[PDB]
Amino acid sequence: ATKVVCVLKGDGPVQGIINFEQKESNGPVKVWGSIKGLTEGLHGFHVHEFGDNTAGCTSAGPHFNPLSRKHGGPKDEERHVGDLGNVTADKDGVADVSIEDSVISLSGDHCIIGRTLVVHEKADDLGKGGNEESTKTGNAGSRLACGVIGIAQ
Amino acid sequence: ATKVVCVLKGDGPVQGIINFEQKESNGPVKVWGSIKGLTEGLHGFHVHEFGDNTAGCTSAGPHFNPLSRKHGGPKDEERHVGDLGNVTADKDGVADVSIEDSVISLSGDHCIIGRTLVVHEKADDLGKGGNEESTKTGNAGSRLACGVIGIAQ
Ligand SMILES: *[Se]c1ccccc1C(=O)NCc1ccc(OC)nc1
Ligand SMILES: *[Se]c1ccccc1C(=O)NCc1ccc(OC)nc1
Ligand SMILES: [Cl-]
Ligand SMILES: [Cl-]
Ligand SMILES: [Zn+2]
Ligand SMILES: [Zn+2]
Repeated sequence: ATKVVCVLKGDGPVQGIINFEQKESNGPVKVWGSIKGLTEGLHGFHVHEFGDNTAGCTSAGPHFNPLSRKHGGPKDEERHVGDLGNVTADKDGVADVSIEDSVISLSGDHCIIGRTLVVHEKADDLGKGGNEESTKTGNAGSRLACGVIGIAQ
Repeated sequence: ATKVVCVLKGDGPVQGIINFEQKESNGPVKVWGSIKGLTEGLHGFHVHEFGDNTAGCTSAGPHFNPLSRKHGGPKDEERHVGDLGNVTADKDGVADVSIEDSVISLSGDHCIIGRTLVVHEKADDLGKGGNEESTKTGNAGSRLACGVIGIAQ
C-alpha cells in the first residue's frame, strides 16, 4: 500500500536502485533491488538519520536511531531502526537485495521517508566486532553510495 | 523548528542546493538557496509528487497536488501544493532563491518531505498562459535538475 524508492550513487562507480513496499502501516517492509559496482562480499547497509546529501554521503549523519539504542543486526532486538545488516555482492560485483524488515516503516514513527540509505565499504559486524565502534557503526567503513528515500507511486 | 534540504542535479549543468525551514506547525516555510547553470530569466520551480528519481527527473511525476486543485502561482488560492512559481537566474546563470510560502509544509498532509523539487527549462506561466497545459503544468518545459526533499539536522 505504500511504496518508496531510493537511488544509490556516490563518489565512485557504485550505483543501485532500492525499492521499499509496505502493505499496511502495521506491517513488515519488503526491500528489493540491485546494486552494482561493489567488491565481492558483505557491504553494510543502513538507513542514516538525515536525508541531507549537501556534502555527499557524509551529511547523512549517523544511523537512524529514533529509540536511542545500540547498533545491531536486523534480527536483534538491540538495534538502530536503520540497521538493515549487509547486502552481498557476487564476483560480478552485483548485490541482489532481498530483505524483509519489521522495524523500519513507511508510516507511523519509525518512518524512513526523507532519510538516506547508505551502502558501506566493508561488512557490518552487526555489533559483534569486539571493539567500541562495533556497537555504534558496526565498523562498516566509508560510504560508497547513498540516496534520499522518497515516495513512489 | 523543522529543517529540510534538497540537492538539485540533472543531466546538464544545472545544480543547486535548496533549504527549507518551518518554525511552527502549520506556520510558513522559508525556502532559500542557490541554483547555477541556468539560462537568464524565469525557471519554473515545483514540488512534484514522487521522490522517485530512478529514471532521473521524469520519474517524479506531476506537481504535488494532494488537494486536487488546478495549477497556479504561489500567491493564488487555486494552486497545487507544489506550485512554488519561478526562480530567476541572472546573466551569470545564477538564481538566488528566497521564498516564503504558507501552503507547503514540513508536516502533515501538505508535507513535502520525500517528494521531488524540480527546476524547469522555461518559465511557469502560473496558470495564465491561455492554453490547456497552463492549468496543469504552467508550460515550464523540461526538467533541468531535481532532487528528493530530505530531513535535515
Ligand atoms: Se512517513 C510518516 C511518518 C509519520 C506519520 C505519517 C507518515 C506517512 O507515511 N505519511 C506521509 C505519506 C507517505 C507516503 C505516501 O505515499 C503513498 N503518502 C503520504
Ligand atoms: Se512530514 C512527512 C512527510 C512524508 C513522510 C513522513 C513525514 C514525517 O513527518 N516524518 C517524520 C519527521 C519529519 C521531520 C523531522 O525533522 C527533524 N523529523 C521527523
Ligand atoms: Cl557510518
Ligand atoms: Cl512538469
Ligand atoms: Zn546502526
Ligand atoms: Zn502546479
